[PDB]
Amino acid sequence: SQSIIAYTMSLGVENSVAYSNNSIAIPTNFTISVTTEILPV
Amino acid sequence: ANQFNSAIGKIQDSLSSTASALGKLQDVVNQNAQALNTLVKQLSSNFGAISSVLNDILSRLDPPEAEVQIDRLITGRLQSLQTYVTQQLIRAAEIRASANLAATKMSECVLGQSKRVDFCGKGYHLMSFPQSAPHGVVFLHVTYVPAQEKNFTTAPAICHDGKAHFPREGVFVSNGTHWFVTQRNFYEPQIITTDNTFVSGNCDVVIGIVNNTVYDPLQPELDSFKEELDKYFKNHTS
Amino acid sequence: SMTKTSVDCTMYICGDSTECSNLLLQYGSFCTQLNRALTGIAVEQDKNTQEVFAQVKQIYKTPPIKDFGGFNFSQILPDPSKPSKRSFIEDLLFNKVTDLICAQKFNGLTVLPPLLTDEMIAQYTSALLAGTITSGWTFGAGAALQIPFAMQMAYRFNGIGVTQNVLYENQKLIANQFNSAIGKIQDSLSSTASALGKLQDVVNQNAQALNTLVKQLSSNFGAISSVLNDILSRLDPPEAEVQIDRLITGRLQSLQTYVTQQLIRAAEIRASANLAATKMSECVLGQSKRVDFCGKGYHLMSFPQSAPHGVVFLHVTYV
Amino acid sequence: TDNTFVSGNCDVVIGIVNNTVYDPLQPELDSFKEELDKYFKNHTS
Repeated sequence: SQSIIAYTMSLGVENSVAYSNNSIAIPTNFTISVTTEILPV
Repeated sequence: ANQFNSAIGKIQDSLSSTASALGKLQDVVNQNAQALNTLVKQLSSNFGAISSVLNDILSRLDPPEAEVQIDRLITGRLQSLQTYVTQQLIRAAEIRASANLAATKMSECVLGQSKRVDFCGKGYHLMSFPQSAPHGVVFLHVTYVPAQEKNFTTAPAICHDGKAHFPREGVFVSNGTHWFVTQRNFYEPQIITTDNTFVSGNCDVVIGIVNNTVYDPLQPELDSFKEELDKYFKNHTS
Repeated sequence: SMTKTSVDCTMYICGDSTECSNLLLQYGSFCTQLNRALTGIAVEQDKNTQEVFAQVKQIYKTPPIKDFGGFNFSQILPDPSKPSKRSFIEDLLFNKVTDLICAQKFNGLTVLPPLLTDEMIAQYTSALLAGTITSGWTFGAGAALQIPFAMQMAYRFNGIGVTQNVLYENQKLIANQFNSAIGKIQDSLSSTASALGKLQDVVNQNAQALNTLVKQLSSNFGAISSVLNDILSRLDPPEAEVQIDRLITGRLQSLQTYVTQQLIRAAEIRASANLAATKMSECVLGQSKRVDFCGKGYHLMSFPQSAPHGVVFLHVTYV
Repeated sequence: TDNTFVSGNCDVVIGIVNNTVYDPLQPELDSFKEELDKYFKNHTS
């Protein structure tokens, strides 16, 4: 029971970052990410 | 150690399971395959002549009639060959532009360390590992990305003796009790000291300055001497 | 990006002709190579919009209570009260860049609509603007870190060699210098309409190429008449195949000439798109110390703006 | 001394000029020495 559907392009998840004068955010942790790029020569 | 080794294992799993990540190189093979096939298939076209076979035109029509029909065949083929060469010159400009970008990332990301954003990949660049690829090259980029974050209370300066104390390295953070100094890239709370800050201007020229006590590491050590030296001076009089 | 065009080989060379359609079979795949070349251009036009306009997949918004420390961003930020989402500067950027479309579509020249609408372009711009304002340099290299904008200028000055003490003391002076400089941008773009001429040359290049491609049809190319119905109604079918072939060869070279010029202009627009994609990441998201890249002087911040068939960068430097 | 650092000598550097480098510990300790002189006179008094 599946078919082709049409829809408007989504622009991505909307996330409103809080903003204040006396407020700040500092990372408490981190991570090591590895990415792959393929460039023809 | 467990973050990098597991990440390389993800690269091995993503490369083995997904074979379409190299499609950028497969497009090069496809563009050449379509170009080599198109050039040879145009030889069977009549190009406005009676027949595409040159042996049939020469062995049938008269020399005055054959030179006309073969002329349409040769001219039509030259236009197809010039079209092939023109398309190869266009793909040549595209492959040389990608080669200059590969030579740039090889130098900055691999040989050295580049601070450019979205050049060596998402995040703060650390190291890049090149890998051999057919008709191309593969770059393995290791980057530094933050994970967990927490909201803190900040302030542009600390007011102690009446002059603003600006942080030497890092920013001011507090949990609502005592003000701490930590770097922007990671959270390592430290006590505010004269070595971690520097005195510039006064407390009035700073907008939003807060009052606190800057710890002087020489204050308790010098006061301990005033206690000891007076105990010595008291023994000098006895 | 450039105007996406799709030209049919049949209707451009000889339309509504069955006898000529059989004469085209003798020239082989010429339609396939000319159609895939024009199709590949239209695909690359949408790839330039994904690599430049939208840098990140996360949409950032502006908080309702605005205290920026004395800077006025109302001109660079979009106005929600307007029916179409745009800023005060983008209002001029769209108006200063200029039916010929329907007239060319009658001869077989199809104008393909772009995948990325201008309204979605303004959202990617507003997402990068609201992110640079609130998140500073953090959203580009990872998760967005909340930082007050007053402390963001302190780090941007420390990067060019300026101690942050200059910021807190000159905070009122810098507030007047920035707000007055942004006001000069709207006044310069309103009075001078030739500042966008780099984009107008792209529209003029497509207009001259499409119009000249149609003007080639009026030429007889050494034949008796350029009209197909004339040759069929005048010369016998055996004699008509000679005159029609004269129109085929000429219009084929005229169509291959247009495709060749568009493939050359496609390489120039992708080179400018890669430069725009580089400045979008280094100047806007982060802070680049490169000279004469993010603009003359010591770079501080960069504000992207939406423009027809392009993008406008607002660079703030320390002079 | 906190804004500068010691490298080489005055003879090697070409164009060096003579001046006094203010050490913030000198007046704090010299005044601390004067207090000790006042403290020692207080124990004798």
